[PDB]
Amino acid sequence: HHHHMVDEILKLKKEKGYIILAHNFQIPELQDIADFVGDSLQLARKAMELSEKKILFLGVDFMAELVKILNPDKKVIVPDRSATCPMANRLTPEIIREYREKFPDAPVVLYVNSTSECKTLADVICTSANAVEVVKKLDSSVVIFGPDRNLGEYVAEKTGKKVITIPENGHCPVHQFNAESIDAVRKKYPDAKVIVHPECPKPVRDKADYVGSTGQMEKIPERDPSRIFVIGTEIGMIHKLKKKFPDREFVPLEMAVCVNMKKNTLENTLHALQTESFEVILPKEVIEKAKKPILRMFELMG
Ligand SMILES: N=C(C(=O)O)[C@H](C[C@H](O)C=O)C(=O)O
Ligand code: SF4
Ligand SMILES: [Cl-]
Ligand SMILES: [Cl-]
Repeated sequence: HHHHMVDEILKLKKEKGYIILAHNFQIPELQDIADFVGDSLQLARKAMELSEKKILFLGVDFMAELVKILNPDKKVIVPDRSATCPMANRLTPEIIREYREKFPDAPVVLYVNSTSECKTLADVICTSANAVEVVKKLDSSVVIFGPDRNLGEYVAEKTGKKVITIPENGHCPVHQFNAESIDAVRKKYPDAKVIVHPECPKPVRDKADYVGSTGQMEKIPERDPSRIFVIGTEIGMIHKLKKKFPDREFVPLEMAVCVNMKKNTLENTLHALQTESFEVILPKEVIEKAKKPILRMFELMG
């Protein structure tokens, strides 16, 4: 059944020379057939190291495109071409240009969860792990930041800089946990450590033991010996964490599912390898323009 699809996927990936890259929010069945599972930038950087020239990418479109931007001569395919990030998609070129006009001395800092077109208009890209450091290192004490207001506000708190968030009410619906869920797990597991994403709202961040990216979450049990961790992010990370640390318990803060990440299935992944579709193609000019603020990020962090 799934053994058939899994076996055929493994067979076709080897036969056709594909490396499979899966985001942390993919279903467990897809994480387990991937060569590498990680966050968007981790995956794009990993691809840069590969001898293979064909990639099957399992995530959402801005991430596949990030891989393509940094690996332009590889064929990058995705099983569901509609898999997208609604938060990214709410920020537009028009809004970025309006805000640059109003605040022409403010660098435009765009979270990696952003469309590739929007990236072409950014001064620097950031990830949830490096946003604070990126913004600290910028000359300016004021920045334009999008598309996530929560991450922006977190960055403001940590840097003491003024962060002008765009678009209005930009947020990830998946990470809108209730702070009351933390109150409830504290009572239920008094010794658990609560780790939440910086995309979570402030009251959730402030009640957590740790705030971090998924990449940061998976490093925490290397330094914290706690038996139980409660996890405030998308449900896919539970599988990732439990696989890496089988000796610990990982409890979801709440059940939170990214419908777009769940568009990828064993069946459409198999179809993708059978047909070698759908190729992620960006105009040359988009790749060249979007590369500029990505390199600026690498420079700042180096
Ligand atoms: N912040 C992320 C993460 O995986 O921690 C995002 C992905 C996700 O869509 C955010 O909620 C990324 O991979 O860059
Ligand atoms: S979890 Fe949130 S930020 Fe990530 S792809 Fe889904 S809607 Fe976008
Ligand atoms: Cl390349
Ligand atoms: Cl600068």
